[PDB]
Amino acid sequence: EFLKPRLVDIEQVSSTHAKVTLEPLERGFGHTLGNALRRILLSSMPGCAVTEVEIDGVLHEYSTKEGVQEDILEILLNLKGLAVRVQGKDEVILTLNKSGIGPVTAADITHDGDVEIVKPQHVICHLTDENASISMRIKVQRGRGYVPASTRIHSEEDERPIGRLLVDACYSPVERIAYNVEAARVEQRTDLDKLVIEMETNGTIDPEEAIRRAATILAEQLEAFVDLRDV
Amino acid sequence: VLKIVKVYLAVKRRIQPGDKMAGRHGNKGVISKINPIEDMPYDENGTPV
Amino acid sequence: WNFDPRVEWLMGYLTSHRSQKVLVICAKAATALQLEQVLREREGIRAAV
Repeated sequence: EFLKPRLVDIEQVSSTHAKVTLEPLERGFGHTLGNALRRILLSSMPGCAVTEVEIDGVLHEYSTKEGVQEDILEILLNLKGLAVRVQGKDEVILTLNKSGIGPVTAADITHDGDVEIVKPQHVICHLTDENASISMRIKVQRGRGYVPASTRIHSEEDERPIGRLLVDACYSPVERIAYNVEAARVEQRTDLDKLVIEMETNGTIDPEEAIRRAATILAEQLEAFVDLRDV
Repeated sequence: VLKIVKVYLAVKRRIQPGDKMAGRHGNKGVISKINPIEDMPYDENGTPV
Repeated sequence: WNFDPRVEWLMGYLTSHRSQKVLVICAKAATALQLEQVLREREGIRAAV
């Protein structure tokens, strides 16, 4: 004779902003679950992000192209923010090719099946010359957490092509997490609480899958606890 | 001297524990620890410091 | 060395079999130098002539 919380309505206000509700929470477990989920979400949500980039006419991050106004380094900085959803493969090669005057946005990426470009309006560059043309190949991987270039440099593994441009990998889609435990008047009970998780992401991980995976991870660690050897 | 060859290296230094950071008012400090986002304090709205 | 499909096949096989030493024979030394240059500047493959 106990209760247990069931996942209820998940309102989506915007593509990035989401509210998830959990109705039948026992007194006291509101904050426990709120915080556990906040921690797991902020720390461990797997996402995909660009790991390295190859642009044609550029030797290193610090050089500059004709007919663009951003520096190449700023192009990498723009790519770091690219929110992308990869479904099947672990490493995909996206291709960006644009010519002529105009802003090179994220929408211009060559449309592949398995990859979803969440924010096509995201700017990359501005051309400023009729005959100026930019071509690049952006390599996107799946991962968890935060891995900088400089740590992976120990494991270079034939980084030999000087055209290669390494980018720091922020393998995490979630930007912000807040939760509120508030009185959940259930028709036959006095003091019950509902947990409301409000989350802001770059628009790659869907709310339901994020929450499910986080609960999965926490449940797995609890599983680790259930058995105790004492041997 | 016959000839000279100069080579410029460029290095991206990220902030790490032990570096010195300061404000404009004379407050100083050494960055002591990099905390995960979740550990950092956050206001009701959820924005972390 | 940019459109010849043999070069792409060579790179693909090498980059897919990085843990194998491969003996690659070509006709003339000039083509060998061009091959070293292209494997280096487009796949970073270490190759002695």
